[PDB]
Amino acid sequence: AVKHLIVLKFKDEITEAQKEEFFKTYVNLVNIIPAMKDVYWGKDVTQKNKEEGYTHIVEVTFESVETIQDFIIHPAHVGFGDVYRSFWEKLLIFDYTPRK
Amino acid sequence: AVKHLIVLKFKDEITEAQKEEFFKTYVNLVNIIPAMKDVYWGKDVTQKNKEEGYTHIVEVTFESVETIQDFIIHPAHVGFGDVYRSFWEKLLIFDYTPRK
Repeated sequence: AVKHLIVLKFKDEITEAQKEEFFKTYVNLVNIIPAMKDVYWGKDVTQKNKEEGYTHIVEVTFESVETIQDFIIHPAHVGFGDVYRSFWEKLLIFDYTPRK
Repeated sequence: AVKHLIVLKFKDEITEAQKEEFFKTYVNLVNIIPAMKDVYWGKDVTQKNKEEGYTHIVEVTFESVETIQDFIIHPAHVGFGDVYRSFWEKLLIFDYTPRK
């Protein structure tokens, strides 16, 4: 498996319904992009470094290196980013192969 | 289940043998915790985190937030920190319940 992980902070003006919209729309990409095997999001409860801002995590899982790239440049994923970038103040992106 | 997510940047001077030891030992560490369900680590291949610079991810699955908090002050985890904290330039920790 391979993973696409994002860590973000919303802009202060974003409403709670709009945060719900953000995650519901992202999660729904599994119904649009065949390459997506699983998707989860979460809100951090620990807040170890409040000064760093980040509050939420989204993790997407794929079968292989081939399918994740198909996801990255899918028009629906690109479109999501181009529109909903307006929602975040800070973003970290990771693409990687889980290992132990 | 709850995810314990670590995001880090190693100091520039840290060697590849040092990074190998770091992750081998952290995986050994979480395996002594009965509450641990899964662990993986990964190195980002995308490298779009700019000035932030985070390169590596560790994700541990635990039964509960309580088992995480106990884990954090367990002397083996405190000891891991004592020995290896000089390895990382930046580190973020998040704990969250995956949802869809």
